Amino acid sequence: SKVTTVVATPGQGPDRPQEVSYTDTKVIGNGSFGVVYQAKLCDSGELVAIKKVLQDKRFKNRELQIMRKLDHCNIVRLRYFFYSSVYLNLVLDYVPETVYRVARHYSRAKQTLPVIYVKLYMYQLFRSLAYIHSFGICHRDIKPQNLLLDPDTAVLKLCDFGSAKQLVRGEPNVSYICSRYYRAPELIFGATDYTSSIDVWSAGCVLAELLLGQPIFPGDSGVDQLVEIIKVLGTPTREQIREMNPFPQIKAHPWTKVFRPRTPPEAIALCSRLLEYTPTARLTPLEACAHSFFDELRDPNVKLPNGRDTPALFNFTTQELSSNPPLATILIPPHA
Ligand SMILES: Nc1nccc(-c2cc3c([nH]2)[C@@H](CCF)CNC3=O)n1
Repeated sequence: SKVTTVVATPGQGPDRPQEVSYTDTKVIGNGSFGVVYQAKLCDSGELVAIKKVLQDKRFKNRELQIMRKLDHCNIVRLRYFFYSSVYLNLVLDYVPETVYRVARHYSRAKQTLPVIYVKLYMYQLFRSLAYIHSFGICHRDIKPQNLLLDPDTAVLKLCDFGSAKQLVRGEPNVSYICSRYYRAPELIFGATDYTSSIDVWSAGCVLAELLLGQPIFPGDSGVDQLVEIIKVLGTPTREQIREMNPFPQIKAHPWTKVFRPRTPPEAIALCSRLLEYTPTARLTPLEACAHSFFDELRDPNVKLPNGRDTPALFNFTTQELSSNPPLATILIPPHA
């Protein structure tokens, strides 16, 4: 079995390369960005994913620089990085599943994911967003494929920071980020002055899709997407439009009627508050963690269906809570 030994730089703390050996390298992904390999570290037998991307000669890699700053239980960990022949290689913790793959399994068994998992996956996503947003970092590509899962522990890790950017007021940013189905209306309308609330919309779309078993705003064009949105939210008022920034006439489909009939009311209430036209009316991620849909996760007796304890849910930091420190009394329950 072929070993690769490289001199790699730890992702966090002090810039101090060490020699790293790995084996059992195989391709696991292959989109636009480049390649993802899986490999096994010789020293520890730990499995890693290596995201290999072509490195611009001019610039510093933005994805890399954002990942070196991030340290959160619901975000994939940058273990090391190195250069090879010129390519940047991101050595990441290996995570075996994704929300996309798990959802599609229930979907084709004509079944929906049990709500305990909807609760767990969505809360952990909202945590990861609370954390990056506190740095003014917007992910800009929230979608089921980017939500990795460990099915055994029910841990969710956000990944793919290839579109992520710090958003600064008064700076314009490209409106062509983010994947179809998950794109906030302001993005569809071509705003360049959007905020981090675009992630919130994208998160509301994942929530709705886990509840429905299929995407809620599908469409091969902007127009078709907008019609699906209008069909649920009703036509946007002129003030709502000006708020998204840059003309069919439908009344709102009552959110209870959108979903199958045994759908928990707090689940629907949470969607209606994420999927708002006006970007400033959307819940923040921290507010979303504190919503009553997630109350069962705050129950001292909650367990995973495999009989394990829930994963880490309450270890908030001052950084993570900073958008609204008083939510801590809701978020960290008596027993935690
Ligand atoms: N299995 C596993 N484990 C850790 C990280 C990854 C991973 C990183 C990235 C991907 N997978 C895919 C996810 C989007 F489709 C592509 N881009 C990434 O950054 N995959």
